[PDB]
Amino acid sequence: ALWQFNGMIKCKIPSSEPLLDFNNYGCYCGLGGSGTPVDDLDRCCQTHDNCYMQAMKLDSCKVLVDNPYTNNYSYSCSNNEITCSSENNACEAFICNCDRNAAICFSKVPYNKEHKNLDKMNC
Ligand SMILES: [Ca+2]
Ligand SMILES: [Ca+2]
Ligand SMILES: [Cl-]
Repeated sequence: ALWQFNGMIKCKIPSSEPLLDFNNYGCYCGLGGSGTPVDDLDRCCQTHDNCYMQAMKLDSCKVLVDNPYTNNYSYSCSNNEITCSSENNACEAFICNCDRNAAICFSKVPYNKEHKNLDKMNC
């Protein structure tokens, strides 16, 4: 679920404000997105979007009920490292890995404030 993704991002990037910093950035960071990612961070968001799309089509995820935004899973944060729990069901495990991959990606790429609030003309 989103507030677990927020937690993951704080795990890797304690100085971030994840629902602020990684929303409305580039062509992909935020609800929706299409076109050409403008930088590596935006590409992390592209990847995450694609992962959430796959999660929504997984046989093991019930339509709507198991959606990635509201489907809570189990994870932990240890020394700024994320673990997805083996206690998760298959749908939850998939979603947890989407979020883990993105939080790690966000932590490994530069943040370019000039890419905030891009108009879709740029995509
Ligand atoms: Ca997006
Ligand atoms: Ca759940
Ligand atoms: Cl990690």
